[PDB]
Amino acid sequence: DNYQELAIQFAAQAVDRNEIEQWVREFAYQGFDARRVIELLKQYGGADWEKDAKKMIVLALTRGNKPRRMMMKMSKEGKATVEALINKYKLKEGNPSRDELTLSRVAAALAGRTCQALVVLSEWLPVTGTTMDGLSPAYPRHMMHPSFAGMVDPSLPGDYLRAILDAHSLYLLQFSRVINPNLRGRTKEEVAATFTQPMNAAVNSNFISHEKRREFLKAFGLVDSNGKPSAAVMAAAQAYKTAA
Amino acid sequence: DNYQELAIQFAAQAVDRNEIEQWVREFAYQGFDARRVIELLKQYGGADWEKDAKKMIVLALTRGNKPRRMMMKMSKEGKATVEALINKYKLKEGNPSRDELTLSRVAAALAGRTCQALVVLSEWLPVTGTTMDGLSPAYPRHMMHPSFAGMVDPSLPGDYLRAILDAHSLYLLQFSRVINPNLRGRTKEEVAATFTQPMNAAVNSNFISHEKRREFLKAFGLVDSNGKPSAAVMAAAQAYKTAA
Amino acid sequence: DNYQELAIQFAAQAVDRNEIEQWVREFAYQGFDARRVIELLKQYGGADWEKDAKKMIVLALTRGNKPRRMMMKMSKEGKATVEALINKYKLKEGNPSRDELTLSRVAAALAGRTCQALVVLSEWLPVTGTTMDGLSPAYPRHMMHPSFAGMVDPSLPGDYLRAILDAHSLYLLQFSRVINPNLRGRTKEEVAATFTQPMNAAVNSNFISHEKRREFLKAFGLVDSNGKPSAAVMAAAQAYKTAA
Amino acid sequence: DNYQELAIQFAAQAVDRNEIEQWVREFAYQGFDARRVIELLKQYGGADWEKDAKKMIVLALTRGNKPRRMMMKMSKEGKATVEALINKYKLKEGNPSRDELTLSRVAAALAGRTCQALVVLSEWLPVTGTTMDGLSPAYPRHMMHPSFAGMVDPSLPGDYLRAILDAHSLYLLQFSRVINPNLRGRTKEEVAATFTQPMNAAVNSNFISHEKRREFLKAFGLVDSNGKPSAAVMAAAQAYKTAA
RNA sequence: UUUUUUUUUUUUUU
RNA sequence: UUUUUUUUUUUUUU
Repeated sequence: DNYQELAIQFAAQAVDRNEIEQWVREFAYQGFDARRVIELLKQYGGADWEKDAKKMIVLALTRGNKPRRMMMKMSKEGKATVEALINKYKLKEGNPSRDELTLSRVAAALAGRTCQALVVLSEWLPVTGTTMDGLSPAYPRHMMHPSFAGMVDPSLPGDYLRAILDAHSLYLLQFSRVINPNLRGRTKEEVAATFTQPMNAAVNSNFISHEKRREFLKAFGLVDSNGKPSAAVMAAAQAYKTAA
Repeated sequence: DNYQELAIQFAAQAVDRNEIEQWVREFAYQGFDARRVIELLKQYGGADWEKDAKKMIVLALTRGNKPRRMMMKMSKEGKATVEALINKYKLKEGNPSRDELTLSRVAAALAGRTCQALVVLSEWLPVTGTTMDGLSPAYPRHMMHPSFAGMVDPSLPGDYLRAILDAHSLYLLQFSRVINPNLRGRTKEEVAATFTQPMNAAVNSNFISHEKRREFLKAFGLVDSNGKPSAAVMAAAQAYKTAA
Repeated sequence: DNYQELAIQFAAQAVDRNEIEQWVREFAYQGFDARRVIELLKQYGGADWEKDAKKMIVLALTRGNKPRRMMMKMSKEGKATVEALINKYKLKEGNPSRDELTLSRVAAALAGRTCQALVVLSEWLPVTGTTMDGLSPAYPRHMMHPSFAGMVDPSLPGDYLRAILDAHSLYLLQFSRVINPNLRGRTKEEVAATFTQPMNAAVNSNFISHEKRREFLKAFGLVDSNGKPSAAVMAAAQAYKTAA
Repeated sequence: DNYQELAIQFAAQAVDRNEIEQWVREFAYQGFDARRVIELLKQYGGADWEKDAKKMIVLALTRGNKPRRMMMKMSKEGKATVEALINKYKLKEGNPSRDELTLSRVAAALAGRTCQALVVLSEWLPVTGTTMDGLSPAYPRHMMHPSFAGMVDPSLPGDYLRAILDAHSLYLLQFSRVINPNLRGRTKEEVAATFTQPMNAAVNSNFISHEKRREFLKAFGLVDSNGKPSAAVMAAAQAYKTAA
C-alpha cells in the first residue's frame, strides 16, 4: 500500500557480496563451448554425426550460416540433403541458444577439419585464395576462416603469436567486409573491432590443448619446430599492418 | 454522398476549446511510475517479490533488458531461474505498456538498492569502475547506472546539483555508447541528447522524497551533511567538461 | 517444351498501345482520396462519425499515427476510448491499403477542422508554436500540420502561392526531423525531398474547391481579400529561404 | 564423452578431395533460369499464361516487384486482377526460391516482350524516357529495364558490345538510385557495383541464342546489319563516361 | 560485444 | 516516392 516505504525497506537490506556474486555467476554470459556442439552432433546424428559434420563444414564454408535461405538457390539433390540435415540436427540460422546447432558452430567446434577443407574449397569461399594472394603472396589457405583462431596456441612466444593473429586478421578484414555489407565503408580498426573478441575467445578457449594446437600449426606449415611463423605468415602479418 | 459538403460543414462548427483540452489530457502520454512497478511486483510475487527483485536487479545490471535473449547464452541453472521469473512476473523486453514489468523498470523503481549493488557488480557492468577510474579517479560506483538519477535531490543547491548530474553524465556518456552502437560515432552533446530527458524525469519525479533522496546520497558518500558533493564527484563533474 | 521458342513467339506479338495503356491505368498507383476516408468514417461510425473524427484529430495531432503503440502509455480512460475507436473504425498504423483508416488519413481528409484545432493544440504538437516563434515571430498556427496543404488554393498568384508553401515548409522541415530521426542529420533540401510530393499532392487534389480553400486561408488570416499572404507568412517564407 | 579426442580423431582423417568437391557442386548456388520461369507460367496458367504474362510485365515495369504492397494503392478493378494473378501463379515478392514466380522474374524471362513494352510505357517507369533524354538525346527506350541485358549478344565485336553495355548502364545508374534509396548518396562506381554482376549474368546466359539476340537488337534499331550500334547508343555510351 | 556478421551471382521496386 | 515519416518524456541493453 505504501510503495515509497516498500522501496525504502527493500533498499534498507544491505547487499550481501557473496549472495550477489553467486547470482552474477549463475546469470553470466555463457561463451561458445565446442564440447556442447559435438555432444548435440552425437545426440542427433549417432553413428552418422562425422559424415554429416563433413557436409555441414562444406555448407558453412561455401554457402554460409542460413540453412533455409541457401536452400532457395540450390539443386533438388542439395535441397533434399540440407532439408534432412535441418530436421535431424534441428539446425538454426544466426546466433541462437547454446542448446541449438548452427552450420557456423559445427565448423567452429571441428576447427582442425574445417581449416584442412579450406585448401580444397579456396576458390568457393566468400574471399578466395586468389584474392588473398593479390594482397599477400602464397597467403596461408588454412587461415581462411574465423574457426582458424581455435587452432592458435596462445602459449607461443608473443611476437610469433602476434604474427599468426595479424596474418589471420588480414583474411578476417576481407571476409567481414564481404559477408557484412555495413563494414565495407568502415576503417580497418572499426572492422577489427567486430572480429577481435570472437577471435581471442577461440584462441583462449580450453578446447584442444596448447601442444595439440601447435602440432596442427606445424603440420599445416604455419610454424616451424620452434613455433616461428613461415615467411608466408610474416608477409600476411606485414600486409595487415599496411592494410586499409 | 456529398463528401466536400460534409467536410465543409464539419470544419464550420466552432472549436470547443474545453472539449479539445479534455481530450488532450485523456490521451496524454503516461510517464514512468515506480508505484505501478512495485504494485505489479507485489501482485505477481507475493511474499517472494523482494527476493526475486534482488535477482532481477542483478539481471538488469549484468545482462540487460532482454530476458528471452539473455537466456540464450546462460547456464541451465540461470536459464531455469530466468524462465521462472519471466512466467511469474510476465517480464517483457524493451519499452512496452505500463501494465508490464521489465528488468529495467524493476531496477529503476528500486533505484536505492540498484545503486548499492553497483559497488559489488562494478566489474560486470557494460562500463566497469576500472574504465571509469581511467577517466576520473575513484569514480563514484553508486552513479554507474541510469537509475541513479532517481536518487538525486533536485532541491540541492544549484552548483551541488549540477556537480552530481555532470559526474553521473560522465558514466551515461560511456554507458549509452556501449549499449547503443549507433551513438559510438556521435559527439558528447549528441549522446547527451538521448539521456538528459529520462535522467531529468527521474531527478524531478515525485517517487521518494527530496529528504529521503538526500539521506541516500549522504549514506552512499556522494554528499556531506550540508549536501556538498565529495571530492570524487567534483573530479568527475570536471572530467565531464573535457570528455569527448 | 521449347522454352526459348515460347519466349520468342511471346515476343513476336507486337505491343498494342491501347491495350497496354488500358492496363497501366488499371494498375496505376491510387493517390489519397479524402472522399474514401469520409465514406469509411460514415460507414463504420454512422451518426457518431463527426464526434469520433474530432477525437481522432486530437489523437493524430498530439499522439501520432500508431494507435496500439500510443495506448501503451495512456490513462485507463484514454486506453478504453482508443480501443473502442480501433475496433469501430478498424484503425491501422502507418500507410496501409486505401480501404483502411488511419489517424493521419482522418486528419488529412478533414483538413479544415484539423488546422483550426492546431491553435488550441499548439503546445502539445511534436513541434510547438513557441518553438516555431523562435524561428519566425507569430508563426501561423494553422500551418502547423502536413494536412494544411489540403487548404492551399493552387490558383493563387505564383509569388503568393510560393510564400504560403515556403512558410508551411518551415514547419514541415522541423516536424519531419522530429518525427523521423534519420532526417535529423540531413540538409534542408534532403528533408524537403521527403515532404514536397505529399504536400503538392494535397495542394493539387480535387477535394475542396479553389474558392472554398481561399475562403479558409482568408478566415484563418493567412491571406487578405486579394490573396496576398500576411506579414507572418512572409516572415516564415523568408525564414525558410535562410533555414538550415 | 572425450570431446577433445573426438575432435582430434575427426581432424586426423585425410581430406577426400573427390568427396568434398562432389558436395560443393551439390550445394552450389543455383542461378536464374528463364526456362524454369516459363515452365511455371505454363503449369499455373495453361492456355492463359501469355495473356497473364503481358499483364505481369505491365505490373513489373510500372508498379514493381511487390504484388501485395502495390495492391494497397490500386483501383478495385486492378486489385481484383492482381489478386487473381497472385493466387493463380503463387506470386511472391523479392528474391525467393527458384520454385517461385515473381513479377521481376516474369519480365526477365520474357525480356524480348518487356523491352518492346518500354517504348509505350516510357513515361510510367521509375526513370522516364524524358529524364533519360535530358542526359543523352533520343536515349534508346528498349534499354530502359534491367531485363535488356538478356537481349545483349556477347559475341558482338568488343567495342560494339562495350557501347551497348555502357549506354544501358546510363539507365541502370538512374534506375538503381530511384528504386534503392541507400544508393542515392553513392558514386557511379558504387552503384555500378550493385548492377554489373546481374547484368553480366543476363548478357552471358544460355537463354536465347547469340543470333536471335542480335536479331532483337537489329529489330529494336539498336545495332545495324553488321552489329554496329546506332548514333543514339554511341551518344549514351559517351554520356555514361561523364555521368556522376 | 564475449566464435559473431553469411553479402553477391537477373538483384534492389523508392 | 505520389498526404508519407509519428521520435522524445526512466529510454537505448551492444
